[PDB]
Amino acid sequence: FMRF
Amino acid sequence: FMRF
Amino acid sequence: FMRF
Amino acid sequence: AIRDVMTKFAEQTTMHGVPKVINAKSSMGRLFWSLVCLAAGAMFCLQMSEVLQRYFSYPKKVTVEVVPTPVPFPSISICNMRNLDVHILNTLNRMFIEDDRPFSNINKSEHEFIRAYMKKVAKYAPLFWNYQDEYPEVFQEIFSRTTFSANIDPEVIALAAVQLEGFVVNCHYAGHRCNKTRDFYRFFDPYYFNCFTYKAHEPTDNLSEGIENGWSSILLSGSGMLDKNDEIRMLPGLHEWRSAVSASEGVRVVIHPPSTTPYPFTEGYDVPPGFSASFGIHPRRNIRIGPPHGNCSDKNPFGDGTERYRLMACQKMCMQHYIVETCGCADVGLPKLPLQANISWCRDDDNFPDECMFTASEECLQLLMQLHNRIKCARSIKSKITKNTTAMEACNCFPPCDEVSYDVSYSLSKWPSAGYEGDAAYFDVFGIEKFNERFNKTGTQGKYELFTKYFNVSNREESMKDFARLNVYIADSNVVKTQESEDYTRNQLVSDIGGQLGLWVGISLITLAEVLELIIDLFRL
Amino acid sequence: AIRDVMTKFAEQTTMHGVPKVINAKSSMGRLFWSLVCLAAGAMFCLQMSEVLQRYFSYPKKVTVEVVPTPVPFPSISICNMRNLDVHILNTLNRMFIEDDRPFSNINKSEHEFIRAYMKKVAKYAPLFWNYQDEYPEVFQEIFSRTTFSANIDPEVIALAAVQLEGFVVNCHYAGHRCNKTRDFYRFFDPYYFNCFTYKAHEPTDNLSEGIENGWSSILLSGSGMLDKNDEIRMLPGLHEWRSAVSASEGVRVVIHPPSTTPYPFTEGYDVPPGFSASFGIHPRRNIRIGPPHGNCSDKNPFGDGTERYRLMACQKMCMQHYIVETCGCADVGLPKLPLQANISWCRDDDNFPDECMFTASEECLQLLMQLHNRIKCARSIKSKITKNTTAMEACNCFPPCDEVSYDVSYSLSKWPSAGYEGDAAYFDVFGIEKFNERFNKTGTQGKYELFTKYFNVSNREESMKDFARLNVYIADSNVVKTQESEDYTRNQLVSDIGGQLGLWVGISLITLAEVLELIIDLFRL
Amino acid sequence: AIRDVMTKFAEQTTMHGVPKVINAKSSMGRLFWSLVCLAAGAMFCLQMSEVLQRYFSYPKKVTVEVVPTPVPFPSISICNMRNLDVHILNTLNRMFIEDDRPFSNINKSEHEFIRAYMKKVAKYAPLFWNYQDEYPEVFQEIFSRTTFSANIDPEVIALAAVQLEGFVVNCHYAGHRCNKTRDFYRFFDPYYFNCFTYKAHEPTDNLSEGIENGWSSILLSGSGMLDKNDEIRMLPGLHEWRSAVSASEGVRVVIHPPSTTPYPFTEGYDVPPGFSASFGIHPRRNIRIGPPHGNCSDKNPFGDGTERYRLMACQKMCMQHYIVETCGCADVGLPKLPLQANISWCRDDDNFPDECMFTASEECLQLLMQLHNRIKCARSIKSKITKNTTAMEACNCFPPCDEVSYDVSYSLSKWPSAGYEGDAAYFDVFGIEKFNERFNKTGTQGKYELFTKYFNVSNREESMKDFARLNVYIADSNVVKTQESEDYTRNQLVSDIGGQLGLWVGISLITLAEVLELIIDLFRL
Ligand SMILES: *[C@@H]1O[C@H](CO)[C@@H](O[C@@H]2O[C@H](CO)[C@@H](O)[C@H](O)[C@H]2NC(C)=O)[C@H](O)[C@H]1NC(C)=O
Ligand SMILES: *[C@@H]1O[C@H](CO)[C@@H](O[C@@H]2O[C@H](CO)[C@@H](O)[C@H](O)[C@H]2NC(C)=O)[C@H](O)[C@H]1NC(C)=O
Ligand SMILES: *[C@@H]1O[C@H](CO)[C@@H](O[C@@H]2O[C@H](CO)[C@@H](O)[C@H](O)[C@H]2NC(C)=O)[C@H](O)[C@H]1NC(C)=O
Ligand SMILES: *[C@@H]1O[C@H](CO)[C@@H](O[C@@H]2O[C@H](CO)[C@@H](O)[C@H](O)[C@H]2NC(C)=O)[C@H](O)[C@H]1NC(C)=O
Ligand SMILES: *[C@@H]1O[C@H](CO)[C@@H](O[C@@H]2O[C@H](CO)[C@@H](O)[C@H](O)[C@H]2NC(C)=O)[C@H](O)[C@H]1NC(C)=O
Ligand SMILES: *[C@@H]1O[C@H](CO)[C@@H](O[C@@H]2O[C@H](CO)[C@@H](O)[C@H](O)[C@H]2NC(C)=O)[C@H](O)[C@H]1NC(C)=O
Ligand SMILES: *[C@@H]1O[C@H](CO)[C@@H](O)[C@H](O)[C@H]1NC(C)=O
Ligand SMILES: *[C@@H]1O[C@H](CO)[C@@H](O)[C@H](O)[C@H]1NC(C)=O
Ligand SMILES: *[C@@H]1O[C@H](CO)[C@@H](O)[C@H](O)[C@H]1NC(C)=O
Ligand SMILES: *[C@@H]1O[C@H](CO)[C@@H](O)[C@H](O)[C@H]1NC(C)=O
Ligand SMILES: *[C@@H]1O[C@H](CO)[C@@H](O)[C@H](O)[C@H]1NC(C)=O
Ligand SMILES: *[C@@H]1O[C@H](CO)[C@@H](O)[C@H](O)[C@H]1NC(C)=O
Ligand SMILES: *[C@@H]1O[C@H](CO)[C@@H](O)[C@H](O)[C@H]1NC(C)=O
Ligand SMILES: *[C@@H]1O[C@H](CO)[C@@H](O)[C@H](O)[C@H]1NC(C)=O
Ligand SMILES: *[C@@H]1O[C@H](CO)[C@@H](O)[C@H](O)[C@H]1NC(C)=O
Repeated sequence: FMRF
Repeated sequence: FMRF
Repeated sequence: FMRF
Repeated sequence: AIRDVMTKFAEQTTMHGVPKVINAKSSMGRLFWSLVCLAAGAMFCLQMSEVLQRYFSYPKKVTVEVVPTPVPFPSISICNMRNLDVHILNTLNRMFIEDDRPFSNINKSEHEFIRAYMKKVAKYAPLFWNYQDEYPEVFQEIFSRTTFSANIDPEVIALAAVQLEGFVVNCHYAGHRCNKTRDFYRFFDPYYFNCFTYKAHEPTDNLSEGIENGWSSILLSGSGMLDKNDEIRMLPGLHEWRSAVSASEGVRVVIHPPSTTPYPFTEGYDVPPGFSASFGIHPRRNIRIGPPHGNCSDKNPFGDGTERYRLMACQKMCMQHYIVETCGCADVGLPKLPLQANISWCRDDDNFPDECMFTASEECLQLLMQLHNRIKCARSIKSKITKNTTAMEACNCFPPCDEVSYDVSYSLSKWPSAGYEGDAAYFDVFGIEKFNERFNKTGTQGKYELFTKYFNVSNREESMKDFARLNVYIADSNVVKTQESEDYTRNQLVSDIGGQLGLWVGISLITLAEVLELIIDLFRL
Repeated sequence: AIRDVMTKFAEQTTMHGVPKVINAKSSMGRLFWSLVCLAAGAMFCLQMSEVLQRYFSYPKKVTVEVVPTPVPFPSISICNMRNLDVHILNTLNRMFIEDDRPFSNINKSEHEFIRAYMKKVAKYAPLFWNYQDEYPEVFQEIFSRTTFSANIDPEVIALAAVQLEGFVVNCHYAGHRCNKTRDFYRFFDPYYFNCFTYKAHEPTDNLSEGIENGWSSILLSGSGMLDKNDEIRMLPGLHEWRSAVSASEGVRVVIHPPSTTPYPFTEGYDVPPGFSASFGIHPRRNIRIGPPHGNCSDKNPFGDGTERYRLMACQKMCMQHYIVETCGCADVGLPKLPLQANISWCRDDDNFPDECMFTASEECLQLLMQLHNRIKCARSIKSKITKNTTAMEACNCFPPCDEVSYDVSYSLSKWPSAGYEGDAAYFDVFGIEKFNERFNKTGTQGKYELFTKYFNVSNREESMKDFARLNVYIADSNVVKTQESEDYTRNQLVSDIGGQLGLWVGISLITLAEVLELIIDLFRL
Repeated sequence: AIRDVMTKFAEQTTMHGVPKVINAKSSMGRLFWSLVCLAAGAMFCLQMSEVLQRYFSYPKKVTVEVVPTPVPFPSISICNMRNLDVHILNTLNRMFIEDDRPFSNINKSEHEFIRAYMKKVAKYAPLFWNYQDEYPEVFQEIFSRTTFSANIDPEVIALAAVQLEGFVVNCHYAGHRCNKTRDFYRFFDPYYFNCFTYKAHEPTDNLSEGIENGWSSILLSGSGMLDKNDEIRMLPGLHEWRSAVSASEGVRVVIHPPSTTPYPFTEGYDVPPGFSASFGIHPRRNIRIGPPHGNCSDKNPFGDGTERYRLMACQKMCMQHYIVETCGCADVGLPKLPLQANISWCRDDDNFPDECMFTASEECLQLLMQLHNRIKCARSIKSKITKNTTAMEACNCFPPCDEVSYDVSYSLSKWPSAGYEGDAAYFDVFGIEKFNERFNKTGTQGKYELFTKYFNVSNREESMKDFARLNVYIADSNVVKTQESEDYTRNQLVSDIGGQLGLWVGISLITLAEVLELIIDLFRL
């Protein structure tokens, strides 16, 4: 999961 | 002050 | 002296 | 009296064969002389066939020579490969590190670009959180630089893009210091954002320093002041996913004729940070001829005529024409046609509802896919159209009739040398020029602190690698001129016709007047 | 009746001087007119001498112009400057670290290349242990890459050389992703071992991404994953002792016409790891004329005719011809002649007995020196023969009659930028493309572990420096065409002869028929 | 008898119109034939006007072709961008670290250059201590390299500048090792100090090694052995303040014709340390024609004639001429005119009294400002004069009549590869060639200790970055020849005149003899  |  |  | 009038002609005529045919006593002699005349005529006709074929092919004659007439110094356009300012980038990164929800960050800053950026990103946040593992490529395409360029006012982007005072440390041309606010002209590029064109200024200045035979400048181009995240985070608007220039560090340098628009995305040279680049210019001049002998144009068919003509502009606007015709939208990577301006960009996303800021609904996903499809249409047309000779020839793009071009020698050296000379360079940048103190202002103090920490004396050997120097000079003063000219003029045609006509039959036009007089006499027979 | 027949001629003739000479009343007039005729004739003869000298010199006329007809996209050949795979190299190093006797390592591995390599090295181990201080240069010459290339089956070397799936991370051409197994063609080079030629594929694909106006690829070219030994150890087959390309890191890039064999050892451009290289192609086309006006050939005198002709191939095979003639053996650095193939390489060492694997006898040392002498013979011929104009002209190597050539702009940028864009690039390589998972296979697991350790997220700023990006595009769509043509045609010769003959004497061929008729009349006198 | 003599002419003449005008029976016929004759004459006159305009414009004809005749291998001149030797620089730095007063350091060393350097600096020490905050730019200008070059004997500077044995590690040309003391020729440049020109040596040598098709050399060019000061200190004579090449690390490489003087400050290519540079030469030859058709010269108007002519030298000496005329002094950056040599350099400072070594008096400050003003005068003339077409054309600088030129492909690779091949390269430099042991001499022991510490086996991965390799080779064996020739010869003029005269009026010179005979008969009327 990639966050901003 | 700059030295040699 | 150089080794392989 | 046909025989009598022909005999009178044969008594007073300059033709070589007719008197011998008419006054022939032996029938064998008459046959022989008729054959001689026919052979001469046929040979003349064949030679004239070849001569007129050569003439009506309209050949060209080309000379290549070096001339002493000097060209003006070319326009130099410099683009930082990083689109946004370092302090703005760090502020964005830190803001996402404190709150990863872009919606809550809309009102966290007074900077206009930051508010617009947060509002634009917030329209995609639920979709990115719910579908990044199903459609990674779509989100990489949509968070590219060009979408922010297409959807945010360039006058707002310019407040956050690279600034001239923070980009050009020093500039010298023709033995005197440059006046940055006078000699650099800012223009906006959809990928590089802020770019600057240098226009040469000759000595009138009392600031006698620098290179005498060209242009030299020191540019801050590195990215080493940016925060190093412990895990990979999405920062939209920075990376042009899988573009050939994407994620690169350095300066894009374009050498082009003075009053011309540069196209840094497809022309120019690259320079890495920490290096000194030497550009040795060899000027060229090409002169061309018009429709019967070739094709050349003095103006762009698609333009308003303010620019000095280059074929590249015509071809790019032809591509834009076909893209607009097929996809119904314009590409940001090409100029918008001066005909119509109500044409929307293909990457426009003002259609997105504000509910997409709160929910990852199917309508929002379908709109995302539709934007992706528009981008794909534009890319497909861009890739295919230039191979299509019919479409390209329909645009009537021809090379300029009087073109100045440059051949550039390219070489690199590690600019800030280790040791004492590097100390001298650092003192020149930060002690004499006082680069940091440009930012000691109420509106730029954060950047001042950042540069004060990064560029301290102890860390100079590493920090100076973020600078690059450009050295642009004319290598050969003489211009290599390639000039077209018509190879076979009408005078040359007349002379060759005279040679052939004298060799074979011996007719002159005064003798054609003999035959005309005989024709009128036969009318009076 | 000689005077009477000449008078009859003078009464009816078109010659300008003869009637005045014949009908001259004053002797002074006859002398004057004879002198006039002689002067006219002599001047005509001199002018014809110059004219015919110009014609029989067979001059050429050359035009340089830009044309809209497009060239096909060139073939791009990429060679990794490292010849062997990183995992194979580490395995060899570790195997020698556990047992420095190559003989005992012959049966330690199931890899074919490793067994062949160990067997080849074992023939030299006692000599290297007993004489490395007396003949260091001999052992450096013999443990070079080219000896392993000459003495190990290339189909066995290909199992250990750089693989396409481990070399090309991404590829894009004309707006769509490349199909690596379809578009890349592997060929073997005696110095670079595995090399790959890209052949362009136009849109038909649904993978709409990448550069639209050219070719771009990301290549793993660095050597930073290799073990760092605490002391220097001999690893044969890696270093081409004192070659101009020896011990270098990066990619060798060759831009050449589509159906042509590349020669990376003497043509192409260099690219360092950690940089993005831009190649701006300006296409050229040269058209030439045959034997009387020049020299050009459409085929290679030494070849089978399957290749598209380039002068470089002809010159290289001429060099190989002379090397084979003098030394009695062929050089691996040049093509083997399609005539004979029973010719042995100069670096062949199958003569070495198996007792040399156990003893450093004088016979083994003499064989070592004989191999060294063969290498020296080949090198001496290579160095001398190209200065010998007689030998080079005897091979009848002429430039192609219709040649396509490319002028390439070259520039570099530091590709993986520090900070956020570098994070995006890393995620593109390892998150989206999933480069490491190519090696998650039973036959390549060790390399998978190596890359998993080396390319972890924390070490990205250093590890990404092992990649390099190539950006190859056509800078100017129009082709600069240089065309030879014959300057002085036979028609131009005829026209100039007519001009001269009309100016001086006024003869036409119909008047030469006058003189012929007079000659026949004198035969009937 | 005017009518009778004209009738006799009309009875026996070859002119086409005059007999018809004279023997005309109808007055209308006479008018018609007079009009025909006048029209033919006028058309002939117009065509001759165009023909003679073309001839007296003296056009040129240019052919571009590839020829097999080979050029000799070019002269290669290499300059280290660092002017002084590393041990000398470290000695100077340490001497100032122990005593910052240059006056007390005059007698601290037996090296001649050090004593001269200390004496020169001591003349400025009180001024620098008292005014560095008021006039930093003046002291940066005066402590530049070029002032020491202008004011210290070059035979003394050569003892401290970079030495050949400490600069060139290895050299190979045409398959054999170079003989450094035989093939390299040292020359002095006011900015680079010591520079070396390589002159090719063909095989006669028994040292069969290296590149066969060109020239390759390994050069020590980095500055990483120099001490890293904890604060910035003034070291005069090292930094050319705000020059376009100032504070750079690498090698300056100039490829020029054999017997020519190189000008590294304005021509050549850059190479950074730690990289391998490939130079692919494409030779060119230009042949030109003299005054009526063009301008070309075989000798330099300002020179003694020992050099092979290049236009660059003529232009530089023209610039020096105008600088000497205006400022009354010569620039060290340009050749001194072989006419006069009593001309002083603009940067000369022998006027400075010895009291300036003790006091910062107003006289010393005024002398400092006067030297600054002289430098500014020279720089202003250098910047302005080349734009002044009158002054540049007054020097009669024309391109050579037979010129050999080179187009060079440029590319870089990271030379010392990480890992095993880097180990092999290190062993080649330090184990086989034994680079350090060159300095194991009584006069160079300190440098031996420095290199022994810096280049130890453990630190090889970092220390090898100070080396750079040059690979210079001829890419295409055939020479691209551009030859001027006269387009419209006198013979072509005569032939075209004959064609025109035959076409319109039908006159031959034998008929002009008719009219001359008639004129003499009228004199005898
Ligand atoms: C750079 O150039 C600008 C003009 O292009 C200079 O600004 C001018 O300064 C003069 C006084 O010297 C004023 O009379 C003008 O009104 C100014 N013009 C503008 C547009 O501001 C500026 O001083 C120059 N800067 C330097 C450092 O020389
Ligand atoms: C100038 O450009 C025109 C393009 O309109 C050329 O005309 C074309 O020539 C090609 C052959 O080269 C034909 O296949 C096309 O049908 C032509 N198009 C038209 C509209 O006629 C023309 O030949 C060019 N002239 C020169 C001298 O190069
Ligand atoms: C890359 O191209 C190859 C062909 O060059 C593709 O393999 C073919 O796949 C089709 C089905 O799509 C089969 O019918 C053919 O028999 C295959 N040919 C070969 C030689 O294997 C391959 O699918 C392509 N790969 C990608 C990722 O598109
Ligand atoms: C084409 O190549 C031939 C090479 O065989 C040239 O002939 C040679 O010309 C040189 C002078 O340039 C003479 O020294 C040789 O003796 C010639 N060799 C032979 C076998 O005749 C020929 O001149 C070339 N033609 C053109 C038009 O360039
Ligand atoms: C490099 O060349 C020089 C000459 O240019 C060589 O020195 C000569 O050596 C021979 C004996 O071999 C003497 O007879 C000459 O008097 C020497 N000449 C000079 C000027 O010293 C030198 O030996 C060569 N070096 C190498 C390593 O080959
Ligand atoms: C050769 O160079 C001379 C320079 O002296 C040229 O003469 C000059 O031509 C320019 C026009 O191009 C005139 O403005 C100058 O007045 C001329 N100078 C003199 C002293 O006459 C000459 O034209 C050149 N010749 C060629 C064939 O290029
Ligand atoms: C070339 O362009 C024309 C006009 O846009 C189009 O009609 C034609 O189909 C194109 N050619 C191909 C092969 O698609
Ligand atoms: C920065 O500005 C402040 C006043 O706002 C001043 O006190 C300080 O000395 C300045 N610093 C520099 C380095 O100019
Ligand atoms: C200089 O800056 C570096 C980082 O840029 C920092 O690590 C170091 O402590 C600083 N040194 C001083 C003396 O401020
Ligand atoms: C040039 O080559 C020919 C044929 O190989 C040979 O006979 C001749 O000796 C060579 N020239 C020289 C100077 O060795
Ligand atoms: C590698 O393959 C194994 C099965 O052989 C699998 O369990 C594992 O998840 C794979 N890892 C990756 C990163 O694909
Ligand atoms: C990442 O790899 C480096 C070496 O490649 C290693 O030193 C480091 O410990 C690794 N970090 C993690 C978190 O695995
Ligand atoms: C050009 O040079 C001449 C001679 O040096 C000089 O007289 C003239 O003033 C110069 N031109 C200008 C514009 O100063
Ligand atoms: C250096 O020279 C000394 C004698 O002056 C010698 O003892 C020593 O072995 C030499 N060292 C090397 C590495 O050649
Ligand atoms: C090698 O040299 C480096 C500095 O050049 C030094 O730090 C290191 O201790 C040295 N190692 C040995 C084994 O001498």
